[PDB]
Amino acid sequence: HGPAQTPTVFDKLVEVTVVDMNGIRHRVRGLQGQSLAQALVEYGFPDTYFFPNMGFYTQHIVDAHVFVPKEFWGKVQNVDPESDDGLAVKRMFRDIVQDYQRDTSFFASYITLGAEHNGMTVGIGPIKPWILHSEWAFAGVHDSRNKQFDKPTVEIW
Amino acid sequence: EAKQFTPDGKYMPGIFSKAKPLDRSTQWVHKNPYIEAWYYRRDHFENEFVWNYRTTIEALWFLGGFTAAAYALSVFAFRQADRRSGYPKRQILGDEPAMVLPDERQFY
Amino acid sequence: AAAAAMIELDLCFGLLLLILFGLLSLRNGHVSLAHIRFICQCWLVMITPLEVQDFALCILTVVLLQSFHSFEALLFLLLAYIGQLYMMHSCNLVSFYVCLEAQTLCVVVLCGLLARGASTSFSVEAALKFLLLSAMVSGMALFWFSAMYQRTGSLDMVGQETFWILLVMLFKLGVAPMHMWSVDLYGSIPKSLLLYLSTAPKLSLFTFWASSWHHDFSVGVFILFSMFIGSIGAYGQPALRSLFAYSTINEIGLLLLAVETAGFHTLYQHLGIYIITQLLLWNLTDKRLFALCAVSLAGLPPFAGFFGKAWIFWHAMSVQAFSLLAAALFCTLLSLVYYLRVIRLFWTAPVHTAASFTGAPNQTTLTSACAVALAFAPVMLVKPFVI
Amino acid sequence: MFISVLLILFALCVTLIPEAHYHMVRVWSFVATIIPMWVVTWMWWNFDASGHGLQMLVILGRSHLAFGIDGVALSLMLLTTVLFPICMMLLRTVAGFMTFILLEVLVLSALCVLDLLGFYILFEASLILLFLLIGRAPYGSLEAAYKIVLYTMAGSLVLLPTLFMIYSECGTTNVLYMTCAYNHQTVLGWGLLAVLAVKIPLMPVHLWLPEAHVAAPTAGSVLLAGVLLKLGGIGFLRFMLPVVPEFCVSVFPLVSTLCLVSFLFSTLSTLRQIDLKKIVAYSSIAHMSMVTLAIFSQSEFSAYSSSFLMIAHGLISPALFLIVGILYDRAHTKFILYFSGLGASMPIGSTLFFLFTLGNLAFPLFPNFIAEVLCMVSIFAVHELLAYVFCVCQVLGAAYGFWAFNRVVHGLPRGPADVTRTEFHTVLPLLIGAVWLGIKPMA
Amino acid sequence: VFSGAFNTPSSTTAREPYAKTKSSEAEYGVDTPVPASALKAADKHDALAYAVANAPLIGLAGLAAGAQEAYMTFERLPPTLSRQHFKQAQLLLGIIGKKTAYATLLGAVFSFTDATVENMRGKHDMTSGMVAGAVTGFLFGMGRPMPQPVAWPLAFAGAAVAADFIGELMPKYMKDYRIYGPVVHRENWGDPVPPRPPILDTGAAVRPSDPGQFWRGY
Amino acid sequence: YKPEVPGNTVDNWTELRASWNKERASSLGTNYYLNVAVMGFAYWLNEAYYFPPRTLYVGALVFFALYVRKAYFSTPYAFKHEY
Ligand SMILES: CCCCCCCCCCCCCCCCCC(=O)O[C@@H](COC(=O)CCCCCCCCCCCCCCC)COP(=O)(O)OCC[N+](C)(C)C
Repeated sequence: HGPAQTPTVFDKLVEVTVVDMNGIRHRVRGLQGQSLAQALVEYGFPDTYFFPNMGFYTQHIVDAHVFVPKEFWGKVQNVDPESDDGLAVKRMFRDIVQDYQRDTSFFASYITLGAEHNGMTVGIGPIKPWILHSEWAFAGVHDSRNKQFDKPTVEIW
Repeated sequence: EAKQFTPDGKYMPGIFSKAKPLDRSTQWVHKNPYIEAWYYRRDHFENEFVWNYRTTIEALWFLGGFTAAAYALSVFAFRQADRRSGYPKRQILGDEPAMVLPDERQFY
Repeated sequence: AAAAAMIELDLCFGLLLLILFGLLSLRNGHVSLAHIRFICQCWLVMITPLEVQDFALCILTVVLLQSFHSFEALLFLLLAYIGQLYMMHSCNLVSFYVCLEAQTLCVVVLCGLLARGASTSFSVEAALKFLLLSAMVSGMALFWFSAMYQRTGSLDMVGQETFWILLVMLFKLGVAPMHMWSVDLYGSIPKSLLLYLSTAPKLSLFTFWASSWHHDFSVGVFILFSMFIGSIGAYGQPALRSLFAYSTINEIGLLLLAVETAGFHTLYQHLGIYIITQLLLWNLTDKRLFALCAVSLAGLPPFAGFFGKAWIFWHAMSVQAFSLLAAALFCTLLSLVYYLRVIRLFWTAPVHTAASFTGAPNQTTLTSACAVALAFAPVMLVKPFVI
Repeated sequence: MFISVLLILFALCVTLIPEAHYHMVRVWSFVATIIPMWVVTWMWWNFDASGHGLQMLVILGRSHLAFGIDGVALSLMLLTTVLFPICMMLLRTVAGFMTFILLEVLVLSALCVLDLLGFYILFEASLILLFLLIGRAPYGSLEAAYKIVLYTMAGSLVLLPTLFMIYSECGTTNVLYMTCAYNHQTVLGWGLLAVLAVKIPLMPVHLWLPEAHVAAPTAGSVLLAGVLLKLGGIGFLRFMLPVVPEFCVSVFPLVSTLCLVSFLFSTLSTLRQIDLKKIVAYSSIAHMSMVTLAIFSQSEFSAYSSSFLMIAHGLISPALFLIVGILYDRAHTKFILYFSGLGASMPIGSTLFFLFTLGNLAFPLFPNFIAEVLCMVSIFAVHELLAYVFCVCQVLGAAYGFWAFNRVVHGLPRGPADVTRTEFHTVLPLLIGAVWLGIKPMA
Repeated sequence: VFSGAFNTPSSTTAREPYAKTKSSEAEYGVDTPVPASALKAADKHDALAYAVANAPLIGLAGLAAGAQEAYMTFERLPPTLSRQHFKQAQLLLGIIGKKTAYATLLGAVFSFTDATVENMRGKHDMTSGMVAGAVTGFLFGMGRPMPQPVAWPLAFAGAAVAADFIGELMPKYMKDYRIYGPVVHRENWGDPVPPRPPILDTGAAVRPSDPGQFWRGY
Repeated sequence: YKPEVPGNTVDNWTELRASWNKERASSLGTNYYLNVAVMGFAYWLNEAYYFPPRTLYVGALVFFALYVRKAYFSTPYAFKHEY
């Protein structure tokens, strides 16, 4: 231990360029170890962009459909397609995305921001109408100014 | 060189103190990664079961073989006990109607 | 002489006065209608006869009306109660058809009316599917009633055509494999109508079955379908609404096992315990009591759900219905896993309960705390009580 | 009965104490388990040994739940009331205190019930408590909790219709009239075998124990090993042998081969274990197999010898779990490869470990020696070879016991320091009980 | 009652068999008649006629599974394939017909092997069901990787064994079971004799195996 | 220690995406066809309750062995342009 640098937030900052569904580019800052869906929520994106992670014991996690370029395909975390997490991802692809799926389609909670994501450009993918319960649904149209960040709780019930 | 007690007793936590306090985790082991991996693998060894040749053969001759040996020995001991007690042939499970439960009012 | 029909005239006069009072109250711009709800509850008490089942339905509907707020919803629930009450007294297929159709129309309209937010179109979609599926079952009932009426020349419910009427009754209880309308309803429609749908019509229809129904057939394959499909579906569906829909299919399979072996006393005991648990389930604000519903719907011993399952098992073993009983025991072993998932979700978690801001502070703690005392009912359940 | 209501209501008052008074919460929860130990000792004082088999009876009308005392229930109740304050000394939260208080109520009422439906209601009402105790979030294992709960539920669900079958057959589930009526013994015998062969770990329905008894905390392991396995033995001795004796004769070759293969295969598995808690956990299966065969022999004084082995196991194996729990609490591992030379660094703990190792291997001056001798007298009187199988395999138990002791106690000194006053007093009542019951057990 | 010396019920037995217990003032059963198709389907003396009587019911299960799979395949068809009605009909009818024929084959093999071993051994016991299950499961398990040519005979034999134990042996063992009236072989206890067995309106899957268990009807 | 996820992330994620690039049908067709099947053909099982138990048990096992699961169901016919 010596005269080495004091830790700053700028050492742990990750910048991601996000293109929303209107084509507008956005600058999104996050921290290392934070997932991508959390940084998207804290940036101030509307609540129609997000949906529950459809696994058991993880519906309190919000998730988004993102398009990831081929260079950053290998930095998405690995999911066993035979495990229960794999069936959760399969349920999300079956029910939420459907025929908006591309070869670049991932889910934003499965991306953990590190230094390798610095400068990565992603885009928000479209989703189909869905319902979890009466207090959390999506009718299909992204016409709402309510941010996801302003919701005090994520309710599974 | 920490000081966790006042001169009249009175334990102090030393939350903001510079010196490292001696506590419950003072003698916790430094984990060897390969030992932790080997114990994890032995903890989940049911994922390594496979119906190959050796598994099938050893499960037949030792597990089923000694189970059949113990069943044969148990039946042998039961029959010999009934013969050395003056009883007739007695009804075990699946053995046609016969005598079960000797009467105390009877001399055998 | 019409002197034996004053309760019917009282029903009609009360409806005529209640509509006019609701009109006068709305001309003043009243944004709350607790006075209308009290008059509705008084009308419910005043039209109900002095039988056990009739008053069980009456007290249940009085408790249910505290979760509904508009005038039209209260009117639809009263006119659904008329069908629910008079189906228990129906001794023909004429009145049976009219009571069932009144209930179906009221449920469809309430599903359309009460939806709000982003879940409005999902509720309307599920109401449309329920209406279309209900129309063809109503057509089957009418067609086979016409067949029976032509064959016998009378209104007796005897002969081979009663098998299709029995299938109509099994549709109305959400019995698998005709179960998916209820599964669709559970995923979108709000919690108050889900509370209404799981309690009152099952009581009404089972009382009609106890009172005036005989068939020469069996329901065993539908018992097997309901128990296995409900248990496996609730094991496999991560959404909680679908979990409770499939667990409801499992419970109606157990009630059908109680019907099939005769012995309606175990049926009535299990149905009452289930209805009280439903009244607790859909009015919960503290999530720790969600674990009490879990241990009392899994049949765990000291709580009242154990007793409700265990007299069904006892009477099934008494008349030696061995295969259906073995299937019921296997599905009971499976049900414990997802009720433990419920306990993992809502008991082993930090407690957060938001306070009220616009008044009405935790407005149904009385009913939920009263229904949690199903841990004290087992002292009366062990005795020869329900017979 | 009035006393039992008062003890329950005093025990349940732990929840109403405000949590900021830490000393009061500790003292209240410890005294709430001390008092039933005094009451059960008084019940032993009140017992007439030349009187009736069932004494101090009470029946609660038409609600089932009838109670009475015999020798087996009284000895097991004394052991449970000893074991529960030691569990209270190993917990730190009000949730733990309340779970163990509810468990003590259920165990004590289940040990002396005389109604089969009452036994069913009282025993497996502890299932959800065991699930929460084993699958606790940061340091438990949900897989183990699922296994123990699902195996117990499977056995209980097999029993429940047969219980109701005899209830419809004669009109009651009271054991005094169930033993005097004519019943279809094959069906009820299979139901009772199904519950009690899961409670007692008998192969093949034994796989829940190695996961659950290791994933549990030290207090949970003390309770599960020393108490809850013996509910299967008291189930055999109180309900199954008196009510279905024809079945109990006809199933003897099958129960006999299950006991023999459980003993041999579980002893063979214990030798390859590399976890100290898993070593202690497997060794209990062979002892319970000897208990079950001694119960089923019915030959000389079979209830006496089998109850005495249940008490000797319930004294010796919780102490081994306590020593492993000390090592885990102050070294954060249960792995044999991390421990060596514990004689030089924990001389008192190693001495206690050696004495309880010798006790677990049924050496003399321990109650296990008297227990195994009398159990083999009961087994020998049916046939000599059924005793010979247990006699010749004594090298296999001593192999794992001395190998585990020699690997962790001798060698290069590394590991934690010696025991504290609190750890010594958790161990100490079991040692005094062992010395008494192994030297002068009777008068 | 409870001593450490011995277990008295283990040696306190009857010295003679008992007489039949009178349970009601009327000792004749009341029940609905069995249809003649099931009466004929119980007969095992003609192995071919037994298989012909039993196999269509086991083929009904394959018909149900095939109809399910056919509808689930039809729903996923794109419009360029779904509008070709002859091809659609032959695909869906192929799926249904293959399932129905495979189920009927497995059922006929099981029933014929069961009645053949029945007539060959000269007696009715559980061996014929186990052999028929082993044959049928080996037919199902052929051509598959290897846990399966052993696992499927075991599953079909286990289904046969469960069928014998639950549906045949346990009702036979409990023919003298009574839930009402005097306790059987304990008539001295004094429980009163009703005028009749209890009338229960049970379903067709719950029928009295003895005339004295209950009266079934309405 | 934590176990490694088996496989490659790109290959696993392509396996997760497979057969779901299609609009899901509404459930009204499945529900209507189920109700039609029960209301038209469930009377065929009326005499089956009296059949021997070996036949009923083997038929139940046969229905379980030939059952196709509705969840995660996919056909190759969904993505081909000719039969
Ligand atoms: C089935 C018989 C019961 C035997 C079970 C084995 C008991 C284990 C220890 C053996 C001690 C023998 C004691 C003999 C004299 C004591 C009184 C007595 O007679 O025993 C009682 C019961 O005895 C007991 O309850 C003994 C209690 C033993 C439990 C000891 C373990 C708990 C102590 C833990 C350590 C505490 C240390 C604390 C100090 C710091 C009744 O048994 P029987 O004589 O068979 O009954 C007669 C039958 N009939 C009425 C029908 C004529």
